[PDB]
Amino acid sequence: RFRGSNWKKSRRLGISLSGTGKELEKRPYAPGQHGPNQRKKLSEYGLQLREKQKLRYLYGMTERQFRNTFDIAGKKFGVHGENFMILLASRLDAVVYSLGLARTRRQARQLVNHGHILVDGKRVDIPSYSVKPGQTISVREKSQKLNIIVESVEINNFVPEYLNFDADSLTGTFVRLPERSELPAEINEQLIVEYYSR
Amino acid sequence: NDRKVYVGKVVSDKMDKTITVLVETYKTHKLYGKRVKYSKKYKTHDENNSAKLGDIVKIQETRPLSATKRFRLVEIVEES
Amino acid sequence: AVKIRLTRLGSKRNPFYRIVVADARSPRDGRIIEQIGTYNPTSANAPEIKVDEALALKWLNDGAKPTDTVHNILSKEGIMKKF
Amino acid sequence: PTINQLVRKPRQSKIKKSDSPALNKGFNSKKKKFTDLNSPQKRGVCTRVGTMTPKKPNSALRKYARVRLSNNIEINAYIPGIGHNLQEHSVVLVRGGRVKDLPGVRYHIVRGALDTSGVDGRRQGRSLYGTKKPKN
Amino acid sequence: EFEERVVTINRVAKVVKGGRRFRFTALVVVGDKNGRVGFGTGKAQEVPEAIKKAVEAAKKDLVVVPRVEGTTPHTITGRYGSGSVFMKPAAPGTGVIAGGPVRAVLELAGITDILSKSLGSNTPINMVRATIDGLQNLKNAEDVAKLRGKTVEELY
Amino acid sequence: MTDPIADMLTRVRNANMVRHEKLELPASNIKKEIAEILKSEGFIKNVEYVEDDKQGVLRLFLKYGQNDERVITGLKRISKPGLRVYAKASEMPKVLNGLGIALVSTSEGVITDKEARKRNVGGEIIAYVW
RNA sequence: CUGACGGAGCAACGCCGCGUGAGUGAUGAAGGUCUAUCGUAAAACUCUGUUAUUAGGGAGAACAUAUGUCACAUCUUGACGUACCUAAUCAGAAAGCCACGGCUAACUACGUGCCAGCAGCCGCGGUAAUACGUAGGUGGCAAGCGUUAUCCGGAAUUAUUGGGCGUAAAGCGCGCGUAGGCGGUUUUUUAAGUCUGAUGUGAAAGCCCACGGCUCAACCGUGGAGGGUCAUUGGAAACUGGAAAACUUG
RNA sequence: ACUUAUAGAUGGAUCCGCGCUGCAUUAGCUAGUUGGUAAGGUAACGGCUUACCAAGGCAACGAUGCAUAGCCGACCUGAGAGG
Repeated sequence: RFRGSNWKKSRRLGISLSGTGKELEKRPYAPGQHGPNQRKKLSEYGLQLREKQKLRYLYGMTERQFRNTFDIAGKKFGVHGENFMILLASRLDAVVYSLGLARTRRQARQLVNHGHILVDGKRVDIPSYSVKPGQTISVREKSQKLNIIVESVEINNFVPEYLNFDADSLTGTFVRLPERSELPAEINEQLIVEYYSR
Repeated sequence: NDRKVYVGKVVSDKMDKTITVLVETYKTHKLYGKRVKYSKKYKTHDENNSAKLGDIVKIQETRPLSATKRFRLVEIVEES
Repeated sequence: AVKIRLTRLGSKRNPFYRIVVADARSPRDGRIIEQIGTYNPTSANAPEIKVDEALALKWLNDGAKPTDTVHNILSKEGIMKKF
Repeated sequence: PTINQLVRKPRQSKIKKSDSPALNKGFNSKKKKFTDLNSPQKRGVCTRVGTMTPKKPNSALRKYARVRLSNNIEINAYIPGIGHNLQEHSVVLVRGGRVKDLPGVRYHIVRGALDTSGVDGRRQGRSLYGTKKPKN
Repeated sequence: EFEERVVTINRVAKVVKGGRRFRFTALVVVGDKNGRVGFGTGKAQEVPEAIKKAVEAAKKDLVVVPRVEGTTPHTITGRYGSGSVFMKPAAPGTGVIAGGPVRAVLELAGITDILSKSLGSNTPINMVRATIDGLQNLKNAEDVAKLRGKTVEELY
Repeated sequence: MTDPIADMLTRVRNANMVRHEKLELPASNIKKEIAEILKSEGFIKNVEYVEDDKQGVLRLFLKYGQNDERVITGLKRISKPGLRVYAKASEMPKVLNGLGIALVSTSEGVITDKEARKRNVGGEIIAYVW
């Protein structure tokens, strides 16, 4: 999840990119050790490492654990660049991450601590799953939902396609893996999964 | 599963049928690909007949019935 | 001398096995020429008993008999007692 | 670039020799002849301390180590860092190869490595010339 | 507009009867994202507007990629001295592979979809030439058959 | 003179370097095949056959097109006595993604690079003429 | 009888199953490189069982002359036989990260006046080490920090695909010149071979693929890809191939 | 529940083949080099010891010497040849 402290990360990443943020109670320009000075210029590797500044805080898309489905379906369909950005957010921790039941970024992964256990499957109090065609994070085994997860049944509506909250479970999992639109705005494709293969 | 018609030519011979026939084939190496032709020697035998000074023949792979020699066949082309 | 054998690559989570005709003086693992398939004696994985022992049941008059407590699998069948 | 004489007569590769030839080796006494090992880990037991003065490119002052490896031959080292281990006669973990700017020496010391710990004047390094239990 | 990315920024001086005079050697890439890029010999001692100094005189020498649909119809490993590049067709979403400022004459052409590598050289004074010749040996889908003398559909 | 066509092959491109044609060349029974099956595509001014015995004489007369530019931009043989490379008629390669042509002898008469792909016939497939 | 095969201190050796803080929070202080920075630092409130007080813990599975007459069987299978352990659940912290600028991805400086000294090819302190001694961390991270050295595509520094000739690091003392690599034109007698192929279609666990058992990962499986001229030698003479000559001016 | 005319079989294999690396600071070739000819015998032909005689058998092509001396489903791995 966090691994430190975050909210200075307005000028580190872009933002967590799927909320409102904790950006500007102050001067949010200077990223580090530049307060009386100019901006940060451009490169590709400065660009690339900016990309992954907005990958490893955006989600818990930790290195040496996430590129893997990119190379795994590098035998499956399409130049895997946008496949990746829809291969890092096509999980039940993402079909339920935009579902709006969290208030910490960790609470779409911790939607199931004692929240959504058995999505047609076995009780799994985890962040992630294997979100195949029609794969949810659905109702609890001996419970249904909690007062830290069901306290946000539709805390923000219009949550994306394949997150069509049929509530009191607080998740929606309409069809399949998700079309990567309804996710970070200023992100690219050949600067998500065409920076990694080298 | 039968026995081939191995063939060849002759080079020399010694007392009372120390006979032979030449062996060769078309093939190449696995590395630098040239059609260089190649050979190795054999061991057939007769009473004294299949021998030097022209014995273009056939040979066999059977029971030798022999010392370390191996062949019983002579199926010819011609003589000199 | 002939006995039953099995294959090994990577899984279980339910007592599994296989059908083959290996040597007598050897362990459970053995080499198989005419692969007939495998066997699932876990009473849960019914979709894994695709054994087509066509050369393993031909030892009836060649040299074979239920041994090593393996007659239970042959108990359901009855392609023996031809003599 | 003609292939007839290429199976008649072949070619070579490049010509290179690997790094630290008198290293990655453990000298026999029972059978008297060395082992070609490329071992990960090894020891160092000391014969002198050693120091030569004439340094142009740096043009400051710092010494090194003269530590002998097995059974009668010259083996030489250097201590790259700001830490002076005014010591000898140790039993260590070798570091293999040479650091920049010392010819002929290819043998070194890991931080800690069973003999001492290191130059304890370091606390920010947390990973250089002796640095254990350092608040991150 | 040309995405006016600095190519290369090089120093020479001329030794004189006094204190030698420096300069900064540069140009700019002039990229329509359609296949051509030219250059301006902005021979001067200024770094940032040598970019502009090439936007001035670039259009004297730009040559066409005879584009095929996001691709090139035939395969090339040419060079006009040393710097060479390999180019092929490819599926229109492929992943993009390139070297230097020929990320500005492969990523700025009517292809984008290649397996393109720079065979051998990959320098600020060879990538251009390498790709320049790669593109000078091309042809459209209806014109080989005429210097040939037929219609093109007479090859398959 | 052991290959009766050898240099003569690229003499197309090493004669039409600046689009030129003053080069008369000698014959074969495949110098009744080298220059006779690309006139199938309007490539030569005239080679109808060799009209002599002893593998004689022939005007090369290399047609040049409407863009003025090298009808034969470049050309190599990759099939010469001393370089015998024999492949099948299936993966006969892609001659510049099919931009070029081949004219060559086969194991069932005489074909082109328009036949190997749709007849499975051929032996020492030769060159890439463009 | 196992000492064949088994029952395991487990080495954080493999890497994973995931667990050690939460709803967090107005910018929030007594401020640690800088002199607003990581400070949405903090507190003190609450949330998950999953570590921990107990508990019953029986996951698999079918064994056997006389039982009556090689298909085969009962009055005959719990050391680890207690796992899935939801379980109320307090708050039972996830060591510490490197260089610390720019490339290998890094942030600034007092110490430092060349005294110690920085340094993966490039590369740094002599009075502002945007390197060092040390100090609050941004790029990667949380069972992980610097190092240990082996071939891989990368190394196109093998050249089977991907090798220079005057010149890097490279051409004949040449009259001479065995073996043979190569070795005129056209028809060629060949009917071997390539064209490629009827066939044999003889198995594979898995193959150019995918999938199903499994708390997903340790541990098993359908095999349509015929098992790679394997059990038959081929028809195309366009030819390296049992090889008859003719052409001549070379 | 004994011993035999007989069997399907077990490791193998009597053996055939391509499997079967390097050292040119090792070519005038081993006397058995060429192969026929033995009383013999191993479930097994036969210079395998012996049975009889002539070597140029070789021949500048690796005779021969000769240095690590397992192979083969495995693993990192190439685009592919496979290496």
